Order: sequence, then C-alpha cells, then structure tokens
Amino acid sequence: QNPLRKACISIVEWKPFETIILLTIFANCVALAVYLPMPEDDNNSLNLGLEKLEYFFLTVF
Amino acid sequence: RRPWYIQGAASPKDMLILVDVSGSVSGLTLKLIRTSVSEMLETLSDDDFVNVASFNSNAQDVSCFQHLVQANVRNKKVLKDAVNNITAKGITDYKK
Repeated sequence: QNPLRKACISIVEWKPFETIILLTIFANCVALAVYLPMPEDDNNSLNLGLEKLEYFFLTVF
Repeated sequence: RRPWYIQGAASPKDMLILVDVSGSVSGLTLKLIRTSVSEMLETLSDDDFVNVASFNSNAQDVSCFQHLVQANVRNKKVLKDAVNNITAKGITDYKK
C-alpha cells in the first residue's frame, strides 16, 4: 500500500537486532526484580533510580 | 525502673523522643514503637523534661506542646494519649 519513501529503517530490521532487543528486555525484567515495594507510599533511593530508568526502557520498545 | 533507682543512677535529662511515622514503619513496627515510647516515658521523673516529635518527610510535634515540658504525671499522660494516635504514611527524611 505505502511506497518505499518511508522505509528508511526496513534495512536495519534484518540486522542482528533481535539480539539487541532480547538483551534489552532482559535488563527491563531485571529492573523489575530489584524493585522493592514499600508500604503506604514510602520509597527509598534505589526505587527512585528505577522509575527514571523506566523512561529509557519505554523509549527503546 | 523504680523512681529511687532511676534517680540515683543519673542526672536530670532533656529527652526528645523522635518517633518515625514514615510509611515503612506501618504494621507491627508501629505498634511496637507506640508501646516502646510509652514504656520509655514511664522512666522519667519530674526534674526531667521531654517532648515527642515525629517525622515523615516533615517533622512535626505529636501533641499540643511544641517545646520541652516538665514530664509530670499530667504531661506524660498527654504525651502517651497523643502517641497512641500516631499513624504511618509517607516518605522518610532524617535530615528534617
């Protein structure tokens, strides 16, 4: 349907990309295993350093 | 714990019990903190001065006092009745 004016990226999808994504989704799963939930809105330093680092994982995917 | 012993074992004090009412102390820690603060006040005589602060991202007094009071039976009663109403919610900030 769409012509080849948009496909500035179709060439890179067939690179060893699935490895860069399969080892990016692993750090995102480990950044959920070290998150420590605290009662009644409390928080510590590391949990604040992982809510920012979630925008870095929400932008690659 | 007797009055005569606690008297002859030290000199008069200016205690400032600084309870932590952060969110993480909720549960059993908060109950033990209430009972501990009460049993600690019970070790004060009439020459000692005391006040009970409380901090969770904000440091406020726990009662109507706002400065060191004389720790007699009535003031200790006020402080105990005000500590038994403490609730736990917020973040911790030791500097405040």
